[PDB]
Amino acid sequence: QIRQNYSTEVEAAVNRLVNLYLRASYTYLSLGFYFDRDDVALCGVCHFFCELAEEKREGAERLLKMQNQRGGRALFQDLQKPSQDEWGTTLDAMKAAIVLEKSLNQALLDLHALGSAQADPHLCDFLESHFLDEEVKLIKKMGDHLTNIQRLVGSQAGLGEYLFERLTL
Amino acid sequence: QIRQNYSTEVEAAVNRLVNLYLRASYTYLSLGFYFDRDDVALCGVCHFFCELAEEKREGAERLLKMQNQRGGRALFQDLQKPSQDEWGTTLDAMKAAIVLEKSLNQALLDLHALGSAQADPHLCDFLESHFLDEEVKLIKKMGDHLTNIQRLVGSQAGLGEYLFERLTL
Amino acid sequence: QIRQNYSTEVEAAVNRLVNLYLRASYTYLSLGFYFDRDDVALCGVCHFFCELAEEKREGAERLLKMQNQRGGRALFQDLQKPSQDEWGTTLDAMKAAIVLEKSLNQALLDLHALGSAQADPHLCDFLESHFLDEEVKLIKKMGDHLTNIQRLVGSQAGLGEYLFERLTL
Amino acid sequence: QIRQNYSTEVEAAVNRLVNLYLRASYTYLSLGFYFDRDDVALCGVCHFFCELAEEKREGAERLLKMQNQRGGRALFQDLQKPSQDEWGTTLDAMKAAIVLEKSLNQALLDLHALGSAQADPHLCDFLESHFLDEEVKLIKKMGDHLTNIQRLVGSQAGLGEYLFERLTL
Ligand SMILES: [Au+]
Ligand SMILES: [Au+]
Ligand SMILES: [Au+]
Ligand SMILES: [Au+]
Ligand SMILES: [Au+]
Ligand SMILES: [Au+]
Ligand SMILES: [Au+]
Ligand SMILES: [Au+]
Ligand SMILES: [Au+]
Ligand SMILES: [Au+]
Ligand SMILES: [Au+]
Ligand SMILES: [Au+]
Ligand SMILES: [Au+]
Ligand SMILES: [Au+]
Ligand SMILES: [Au+]
Ligand SMILES: [Au+]
Ligand SMILES: [Au+]
Ligand SMILES: [Au+]
Ligand SMILES: [Au+]
Ligand SMILES: [Au+]
Ligand SMILES: [Au+]
Ligand SMILES: [Au+]
Ligand SMILES: [Au+]
Ligand SMILES: [Au+]
Ligand SMILES: [Au+]
Ligand SMILES: [Au+]
Ligand SMILES: [Au+]
Ligand SMILES: [Au+]
Ligand SMILES: [Au+]
Ligand SMILES: [Au+]
Ligand SMILES: [Au+]
Ligand SMILES: [Au+]
Ligand SMILES: [Au+]
Ligand SMILES: [Au+]
Ligand SMILES: [Au+]
Ligand SMILES: [Au+]
Ligand SMILES: [Au+]
Ligand SMILES: [Au+]
Ligand SMILES: [Au+]
Ligand SMILES: [Au+]
Repeated sequence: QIRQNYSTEVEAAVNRLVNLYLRASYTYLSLGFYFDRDDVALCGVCHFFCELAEEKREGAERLLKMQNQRGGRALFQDLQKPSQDEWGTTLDAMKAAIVLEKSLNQALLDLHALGSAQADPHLCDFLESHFLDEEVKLIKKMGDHLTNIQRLVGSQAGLGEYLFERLTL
Repeated sequence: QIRQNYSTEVEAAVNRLVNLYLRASYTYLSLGFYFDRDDVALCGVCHFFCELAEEKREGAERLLKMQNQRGGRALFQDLQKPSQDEWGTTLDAMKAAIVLEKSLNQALLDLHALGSAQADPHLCDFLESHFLDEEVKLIKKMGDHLTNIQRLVGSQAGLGEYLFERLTL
Repeated sequence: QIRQNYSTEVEAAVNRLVNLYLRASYTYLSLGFYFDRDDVALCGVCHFFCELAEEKREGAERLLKMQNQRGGRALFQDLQKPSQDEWGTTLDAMKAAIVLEKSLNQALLDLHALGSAQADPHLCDFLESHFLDEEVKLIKKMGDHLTNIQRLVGSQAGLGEYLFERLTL
Repeated sequence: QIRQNYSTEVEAAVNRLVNLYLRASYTYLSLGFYFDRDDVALCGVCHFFCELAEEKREGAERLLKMQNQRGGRALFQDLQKPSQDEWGTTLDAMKAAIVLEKSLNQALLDLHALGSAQADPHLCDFLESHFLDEEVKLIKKMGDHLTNIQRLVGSQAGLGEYLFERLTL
């Protein structure tokens, strides 16, 4: 028995956070392939979301690895399908991405608060080292992208959307 | 005692010019971080101003080194905070930069005139070699940037501001 | 809007800590050039303080970068001139440096305490990763230097001050 | 006839400055060999003065080359023997060196003033580029050395003189 100072509440919440990361991954997969549609055709947007799908999956895998290291038991649930089948414009897609990220970030912070109430400093090191800083960086990048996309809407929206994909993504 | 042909008036004016260079450096620091804001998000503008902050600091350090070489005494004053907290558009920011540069250039020229009236040819060599030519080059570059920014304003200002940052900076 | 779990109190305190780092940087600049005076002439002491000026500036820049990442707004104040124009002996200068460092360290710890009361684990990761350990290391080094400088004072102070600069710095 | 805008007064003064540089060179030669005496035996001091002898000779040669370039006629006088046969301590020797340098520097400045009164901008470029900055640097270095030598005198003069030669020169 390896398990030590690892509460059942943390264990459960780690499994939920794994589910949220895989759901996010799945969302990004759907975002990526939407932008690869012949009638959408924004290669850079596709590559941005595909890369995020992978990062989110890796996140989940690190949580699972940590679950096992602490002697908790990974439990998997259904992955709920993404919230939309079609994601609109690059602007709409980037808004939906940042609301998704803010929800993951909130779940990370709820998990940190739970680890403080439970006195679980390994969990706290774990989240700090691999999640908190990265999520903040990602959200700042998405904010930056959103400000440039918005700046490019104005009167010529198609033009702005093309330029952004070519010169930023 | 090393001091030779170095007037108290030059000495004072060198300390003031050091203060002006560090103030300029501090202005550029504030300009750079304004453009790094998530709601401004113009990476190239940030990098242009950050680089200038550093060049201005180096300027100040060279003046200090020269002060010591002539046997004057460096005296430091408060660095006054930059003239604005938010710098508006890239156009506004580049105008404010060039007025700042013109003020440094005028201070350089007042110092040269003072060195001529005092018969201080080392000071004159010093300013010529490291300051006068560089300030002229920088101001010409900023003028060029300002003309391209203005050319890009027209009807689609957001578009122009994005393009300038991507294709020039 | 990227800002999430980032209090106005943390935001303010980050801006103040930036000011303290830049002030420290400016102090070290003045310490460095004092030791470069022809009538002081302690090259190693100059290089030690110059390097510190740079580290302190970098500190400030990292805080600013973090401010932007969390969606706070950087606000700059006057940089107050250093507490002295002439810094006495290497011993006096190293004492003044360590009191300065202890004040920065205290400000770092007040900021950590504020981040705990506000439940801001990103801020806590941030300070731990880049500031707390480094400040402790620096202070230990300065303590070591101070003990060797003091050991060298005794009867022949000029000799001790020369040796320290040649064989340690 | 190449000569253009080159006064007879500048020409004469260039020949005198050549004589001063060669005299200085000769002084340094004598300083160097004094420190190589078996009863003085300060290798680093010898190497410092030997190097200066060479720099001063090079100075003279550059002046001669410039004399010819402007179509003036080099005229050589006796080189007066150095002011002393024995140079005392490293402290005494470094004082005598800096008075010598200050005299060369004054002659450089008198020549610049003469070139301004004569409207001879080539002469002014010439002195600025190769002489003024270098003489200031050298004098600052000698001042630094003098401050460290003085710091090392105190009670144990022999010790201080040995250490300076080993750890600085
Ligand atoms: Au894709
Ligand atoms: Au793709
Ligand atoms: Au993909
Ligand atoms: Au935590
Ligand atoms: Au904890
Ligand atoms: Au914690
Ligand atoms: Au913790
Ligand atoms: Au984004
Ligand atoms: Au995006
Ligand atoms: Au990107
Ligand atoms: Au920047
Ligand atoms: Au930047
Ligand atoms: Au920067
Ligand atoms: Au001048
Ligand atoms: Au002049
Ligand atoms: Au001049
Ligand atoms: Au001149
Ligand atoms: Au510019
Ligand atoms: Au510009
Ligand atoms: Au540029
Ligand atoms: Au320094
Ligand atoms: Au230095
Ligand atoms: Au420095
Ligand atoms: Au904390
Ligand atoms: Au905390
Ligand atoms: Au904490
Ligand atoms: Au913590
Ligand atoms: Au220290
Ligand atoms: Au020290
Ligand atoms: Au050290
Ligand atoms: Au020699
Ligand atoms: Au020698
Ligand atoms: Au020799
Ligand atoms: Au001249
Ligand atoms: Au002239
Ligand atoms: Au001149
Ligand atoms: Au001139
Ligand atoms: Au010397
Ligand atoms: Au010397
Ligand atoms: Au030397």
